[PDB]
Parts: sequence; structure tokens; C-alpha cells
Amino acid sequence: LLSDKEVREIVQQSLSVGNFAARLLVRLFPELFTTENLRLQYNHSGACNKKQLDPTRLRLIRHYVEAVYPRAKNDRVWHYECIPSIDERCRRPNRKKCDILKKAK
DNA sequence: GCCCCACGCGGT
DNA sequence: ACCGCGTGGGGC
Repeated sequence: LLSDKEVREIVQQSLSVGNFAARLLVRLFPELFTTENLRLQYNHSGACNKKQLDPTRLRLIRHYVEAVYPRAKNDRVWHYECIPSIDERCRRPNRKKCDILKKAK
């Protein structure tokens, strides 16, 4: 639960509605985005042998998304732009692979 | 370096 | 067909 001021401040910095959902994810799930990087054990559905993000916080994220971006009320926009960005955010690595290969030399 | 997003691909 | 992962081109 976060203020209207803070939601609009998040909208200011997000690039697309997918990134709005990703940012609301990071802000609402600060436990997973410490240097512990627990995010790498989670996704939005509980698929691919991974733990499932808090369904109710995810619902709140969708609430804010469909609120700011009304077009998000279609499941075909949430399921196709936000939850892919949410899962990518939870899973994306610290160091890129090719960057790790490049720092070898 | 951080961060975003498109995208081939393999399991379902 | 669909769905999520690993991955890298690339803007900042």
C-alpha cells in the first residue's frame, strides 16, 4: 500500500507500462532485491520449479497498473507486457554473461 | 556499469 | 501454441 504521490513519482521514472509493473515489483518486494538476490528463486506464477511471488502484492501491482494505464484492464495487456517484465526483473542476472566472459581477459 | 527489452529456444 | 528462461544489443 503506497500513496498517490509515490505511485505518480514511480510513473514519472518508468519507461513503459511493463517497466511500471517491474518498478512496483521492486518497490513492493524489497526482500527479494537485497544483495542476497532471493528474486532469482521466484517468478509470478510459480512455474519452472520456482517459488511464487506473493499473489496479493501482485494483485496490488496489477491494481496500480490498470489504474494509471487503463488499457491494462485487458488480461491480454497485463499477461503480455507486465508479467513478462516482472519475471525478467526477478530473474535477470547481476553481471551479464558476455560481460563475465569479457572481464576474464 | 545499470538497467531495459526484444527474442531464440526448450519444456509443457 | 504457449510460456518462462537465458542471453545480448544497446540506451543511459
